Amino acid sequence: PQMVMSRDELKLRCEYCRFEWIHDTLCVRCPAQPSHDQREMWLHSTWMWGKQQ
Amino acid sequence: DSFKEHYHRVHLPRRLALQRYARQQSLRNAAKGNVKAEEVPYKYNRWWVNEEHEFVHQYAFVEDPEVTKAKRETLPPVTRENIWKEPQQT
Amino acid sequence: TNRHFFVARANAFFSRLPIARVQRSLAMEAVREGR
Amino acid sequence: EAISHARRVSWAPFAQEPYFEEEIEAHRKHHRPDVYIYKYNVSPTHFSLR
Amino acid sequence: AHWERAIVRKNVDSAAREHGTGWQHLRNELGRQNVMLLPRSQQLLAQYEPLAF
Amino acid sequence: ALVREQPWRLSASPALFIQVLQFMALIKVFEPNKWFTFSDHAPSNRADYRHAIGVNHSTAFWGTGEELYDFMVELLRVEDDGRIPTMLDLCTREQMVDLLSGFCGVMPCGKAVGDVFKTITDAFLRRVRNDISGPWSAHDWAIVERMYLVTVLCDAGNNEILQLLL
Amino acid sequence: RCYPSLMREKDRDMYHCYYPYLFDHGDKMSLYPKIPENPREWQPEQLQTTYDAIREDKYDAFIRLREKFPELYQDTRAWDNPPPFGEFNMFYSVRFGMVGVKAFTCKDYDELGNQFDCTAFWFPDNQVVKHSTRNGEVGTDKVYVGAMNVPVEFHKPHVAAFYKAAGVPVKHVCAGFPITPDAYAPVGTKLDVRHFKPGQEVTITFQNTAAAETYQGVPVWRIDYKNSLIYLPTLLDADVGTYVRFSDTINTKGLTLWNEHRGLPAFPTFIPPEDEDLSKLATDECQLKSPPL
Amino acid sequence: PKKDRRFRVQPLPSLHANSLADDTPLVTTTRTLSPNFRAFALQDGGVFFTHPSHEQVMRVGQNILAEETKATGMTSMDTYVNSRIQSIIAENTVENVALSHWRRRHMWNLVRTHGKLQRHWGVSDA
Amino acid sequence: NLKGLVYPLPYYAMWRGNHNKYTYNKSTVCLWGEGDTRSMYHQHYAHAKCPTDYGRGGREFEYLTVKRGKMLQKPLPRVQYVAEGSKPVWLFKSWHTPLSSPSMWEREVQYAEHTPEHIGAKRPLAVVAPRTMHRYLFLMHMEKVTITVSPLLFGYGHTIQKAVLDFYRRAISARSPFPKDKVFLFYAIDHITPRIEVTWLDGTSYVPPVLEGASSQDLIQMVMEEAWLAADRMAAEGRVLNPLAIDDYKWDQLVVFKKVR
Amino acid sequence: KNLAWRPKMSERTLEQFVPLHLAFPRRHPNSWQERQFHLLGYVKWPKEIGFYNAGDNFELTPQAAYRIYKQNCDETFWTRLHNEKTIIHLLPLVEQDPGTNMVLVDDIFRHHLKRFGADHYIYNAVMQAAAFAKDFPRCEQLLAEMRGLGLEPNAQSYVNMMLGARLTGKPRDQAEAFFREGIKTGAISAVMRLDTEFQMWMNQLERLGSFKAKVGYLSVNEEGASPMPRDMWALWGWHRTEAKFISRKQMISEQVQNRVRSGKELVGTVYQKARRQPWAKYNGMFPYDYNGPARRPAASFVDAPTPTHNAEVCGTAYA
RNA sequence: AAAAUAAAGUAUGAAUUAAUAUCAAAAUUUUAAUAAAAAUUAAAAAAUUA
RNA sequence: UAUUUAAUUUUUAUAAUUAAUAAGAAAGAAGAAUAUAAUUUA
Ligand SMILES: [Mg+2]
Ligand SMILES: [Zn+2]
Repeated sequence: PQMVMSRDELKLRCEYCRFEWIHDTLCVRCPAQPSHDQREMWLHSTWMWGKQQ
Repeated sequence: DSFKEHYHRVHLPRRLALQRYARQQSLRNAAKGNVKAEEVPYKYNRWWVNEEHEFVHQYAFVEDPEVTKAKRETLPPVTRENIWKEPQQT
Repeated sequence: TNRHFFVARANAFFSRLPIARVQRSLAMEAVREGR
Repeated sequence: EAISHARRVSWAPFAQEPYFEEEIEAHRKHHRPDVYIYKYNVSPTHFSLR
Repeated sequence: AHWERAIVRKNVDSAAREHGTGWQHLRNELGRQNVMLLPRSQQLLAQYEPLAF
Repeated sequence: ALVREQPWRLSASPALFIQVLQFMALIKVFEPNKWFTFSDHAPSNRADYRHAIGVNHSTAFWGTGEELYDFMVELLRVEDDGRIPTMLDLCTREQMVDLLSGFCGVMPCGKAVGDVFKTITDAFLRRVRNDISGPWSAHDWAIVERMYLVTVLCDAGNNEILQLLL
Repeated sequence: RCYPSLMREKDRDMYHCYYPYLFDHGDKMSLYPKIPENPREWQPEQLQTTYDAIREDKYDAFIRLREKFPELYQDTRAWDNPPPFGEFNMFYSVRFGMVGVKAFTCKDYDELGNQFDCTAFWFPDNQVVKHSTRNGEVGTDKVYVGAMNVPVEFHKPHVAAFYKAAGVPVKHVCAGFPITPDAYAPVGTKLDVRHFKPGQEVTITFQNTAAAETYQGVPVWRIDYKNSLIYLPTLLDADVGTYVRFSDTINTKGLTLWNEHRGLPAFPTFIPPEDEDLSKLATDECQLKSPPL
Repeated sequence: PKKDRRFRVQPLPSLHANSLADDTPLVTTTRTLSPNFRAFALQDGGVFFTHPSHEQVMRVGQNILAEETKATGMTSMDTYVNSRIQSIIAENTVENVALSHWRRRHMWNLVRTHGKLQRHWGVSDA
Repeated sequence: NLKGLVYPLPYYAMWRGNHNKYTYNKSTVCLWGEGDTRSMYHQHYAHAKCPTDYGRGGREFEYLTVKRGKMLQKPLPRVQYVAEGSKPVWLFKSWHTPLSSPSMWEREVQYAEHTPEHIGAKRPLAVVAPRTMHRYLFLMHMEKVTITVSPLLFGYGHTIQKAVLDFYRRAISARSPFPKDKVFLFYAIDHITPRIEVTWLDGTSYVPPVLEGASSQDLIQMVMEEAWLAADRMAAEGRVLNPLAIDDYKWDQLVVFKKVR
Repeated sequence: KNLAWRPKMSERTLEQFVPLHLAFPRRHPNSWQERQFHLLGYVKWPKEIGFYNAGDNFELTPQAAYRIYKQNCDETFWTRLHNEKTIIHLLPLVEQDPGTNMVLVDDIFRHHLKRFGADHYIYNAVMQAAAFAKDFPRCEQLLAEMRGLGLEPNAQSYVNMMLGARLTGKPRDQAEAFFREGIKTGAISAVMRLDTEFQMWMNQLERLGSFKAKVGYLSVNEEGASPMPRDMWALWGWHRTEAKFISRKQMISEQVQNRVRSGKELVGTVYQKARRQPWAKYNGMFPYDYNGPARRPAASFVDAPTPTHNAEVCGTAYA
């Protein structure tokens, strides 16, 4: 999914676009036309302290 | 001397001591005149279906010391002819 | 490996089993079935 | 087949919502009559605290 | 100098912790009462004169 | 023999109880480490130490006196008031002394376990209190004395017995 | 593939269960969770279910269905009827091997013309010399097997002591086999060669020509139960006279060696019928041979 | 520039800003023997404390210990500790040798062998 | 990395990475419903798991368990509320059957104890009901719907009065599949808490429970659910039920999305 | 390459196993437990007033409840439900001593009757009180008074009657007649044939047998008694969202949401347009999940009268 | 890679080299240019041979 | 030659509870040497 730089650059393109949470990261999912999916870029779902700051 | 192996160096005999302390339970359940092999309840749900919808089975075996004690004491019965006089197919 | 099971050998005791005899035996069973 | 005892229609010849809330029988769970005992809900079927 | 006074202080501290306080309070209060026992002396008191400490 | 297939036999005769216990204290079974030590200055860990590359696989932890000692502790471990320990009232007084000393001597510390010590000492006192009014000899004073000595060795002095002797 | 089907523990519960899920009150099994006797320890928003039509009915169907078509559900019987101990569990049980000697080399033909190169192993006397369970822990059990009866003065004095303690006749060599408690045979048992089936696979551990080697797949070819030989379709790199530790290869890539399709072992050990005497028996009629490869 | 390995003063329970008040010292100690330390006021401005002695304190500890173990009975460690307290109260001197020594040397009383070489409280020429 | 005893079961040890090498913990790392979570309360696992049965945690999970001592096999549970000797009636439920027929939703084994004679019922009732949102009141098995309001009872703002009358406004509206001739409004003289009453082809009457603060759509919802239950209850007498024009629960439909360009 | 530590797997394969919802090795220290008790604005009361019983549930004491009643009877906020709640709270007392604890029930009864003329709430309640006090004639008298008043006896009135009928030691068929008459009336709706249904009600009562009995749920008097629940984050639900203990100003807001008209959402219905999806909500730690629950001034009692009888132990009150 | 010859050995006894403490193993960062320099974390047994 | 690895410290009755990726009386030939643990032998 296309990775936007922040929450503000998120937008809903379809009638069918929703906001959704992937573990504290805010995203947009489209059950139709999957090219619509947008991730707000943030830490990997699994990170340690030494590994990712 | 790494961390792990020093840890196990210290703690292995303590594990042994602790499971020994688990053992003495049956001993005080022995000396009092009772004799019993502490029983494990039979687990009925070992058959499952995971999220991908396929069959998963849990193998649970229970050793019987009263069987074992007899198995180390005396011979088996005579080997059936169905076994050795015919081969095992590949 | 220096262990005992691996180092020790049975050579000295081979006279207890008749290798020559058994080889000839299975040569008899070799010609009996016609190989 | 690969289907579970529940969800299996008969013995005769999921990942998206992991938890459920247990079902009371159909004719019971449509409007469910309130009955006190000393601060317990007592039905012909179930018990509860309220 | 720092190693040693670190030791002394540690001792006084633990000897106070038996009594439910620590160096951090006792330092201040010893100053406020105008007692003027050097740390080394509070250690000598703690070890050889427990009732006095 | 004395634990698994004939568990009764040790309770029956205290004589062989004290015998086994004492032979068990003579070889020192609970410090196997001094079996492997040739000089007391460099005590060997041969019994206590294993590695995963297989050093000391043979000399590694052997339960040795484990079942025996624990079991013959659990013979004295009946603290219940419904039944006092059945073997202890079967014991002659000096027998009690020598079996307490046995326990005291088996341990690597050289000090008996608390429950056992308490049980025996208290069984011995209630014997002594009864017997001292009846038939009595200078020998039985010696028994009590070498009871009190044991007691001091295990670091619980018996103020009762001491004030009986003084 | 080489992984089984993954299942997490958070997922095993009433709704994922293949057969009916059972709750354990400890004296009794019911299909309802246990209702705590102290009612004031009940949680808010929790139903206590004494009866449930949905789950009880499905169960009812299942049972009556199991009884009226026992021929269809004979597999379901595994749920309700577990196998007792001993009796060679196909998945559970592991037996001990025996100690061999690489004797000579040979050449054999199968049914068709083909030149096989066989190595012959000899099992002169195999007894069970020792039983060892380590601190009574589970799966730690060993049966020590000895080989080659040997004169009093052979070993350094400390080995002879071992055999004296045991009660076994003195052996030239020993090897331990880890086994399950059902595979025990009493100390001093004479082991035969027909402990191995002629069609099976065998794990072989010996000394290379110079560390220890293991061949895990190797099938058995032919067996002399007179001369106590055994034959393998292999050329070892080993010295003649080398002792070799034999075992059953327990599984080949997801497949158990021992099953109803393939066959069943002589489980704790082979034992001979009392009526037979090898002393009346010739070399040839004493042969046991594999099916065609 | 080397890391500091010197010993740290342990962290203490946080004060609630009621400590900013005068007349409320920030040392809070109220303990079992606290009432026994009596305060008197010297003409100097110094103070004068009256307290129990060493072995009075220790005997109080002994009473408490014995009273804790009355119910369950004394385990070996309590026996050892009571012993040591008792000795420290009566000491009159300083103890310079391992306590275990006397037991090690006297072990022959505990473990008795066969009667041939068996040892007694006097031996030679008997 | 397999040493010691290795059981013939093809791969037990595979998922923890092929070794037997720790195994002596009784404690592991747990999501909800995994082992040491035995003692914490959770709505789901409280009714879905016996808490003697919680096993080890994540990728360390028991495909194989070997324990010692005698085995205790408890007898299976016997079914409650059925007297012995009772000969039941058997039902045949198949995937062949669609979800449109009531033949899916009920008891697979039908006793004579579980058959209510209050209502005429030849076979017992169903145990599970379908769940959807009913946007419209549509004539189902109902032959009449009566709405009784006393105008003498009066007030301003949102009240149950307003809710019931709004029920009516919805039923008689243009977009309502309900036939407009079967809805009967009745003004009552004395102080009647407004009630809706639906009478079925059976002659039995249902009164939805107007709650304080009830709105229009709750009453619609209620009446339709109840209509399914009673459709079933009538089906249990043996009435022969005509198919329904509109399907609330869409069984044969897929969710369709519109196009792109 | 130890495999007990660094297994042979992809991180891609292995990252399903990193718990992002972790349960057992818990994240809430003990130090916090008390703090997060205050943040929610709860108050510690003396064991006389009430406490958190074995299921960590706050229950009022009888004789605490009756006093609260005696003070707040005429208060504007006091509703007719509060009365019957009090009457319920009195039942164990009622059963253990029917003579002197019934008079209280009648105070509540008459008082309720003159503040709100007559109701189902109050009649159900007192008739249940009489059901535990083992006066049957009082129960029938009550029921007659219901019908004479025009009050149409509720399904709970018939269950009260089966309970009274049962534990007053009267034969079956006096209860059966209550159940059947109650089912003719259209109060009780039974799905099974009458006999088996009635058996179900009876079996559900005998499990529940009363406070004085030798067997029953009500016959268990042991209560783990605590000034504060021994775990503050306990769940009634699935998620940490659904937690059992919530702030008093939230537990106000939801009470508001309940008593206000239903315009947005369904109610009294099984659908629930908005489904439970706790796993869908935000999973991540807030700063109060590191530094601990925010400090609010602890609930304090100013000028509480001196604790006379501070030596005496108060008795556990089922009395 | 077969064949021939040469390596434990008794005796004799040099040469390059040599700032060193019984030694300096592994990793990470920094420091004016490998940094066997620092600091941190760590875990290097002896002998003999290639 | 320092480090670093690989091997060895000359039969260990036996090997794996963990690290990382294992050790019983002693040195000539290990062979009385032409593959027999004596091919009968003065
Ligand atoms: Mg200085
Ligand atoms: Zn879209």
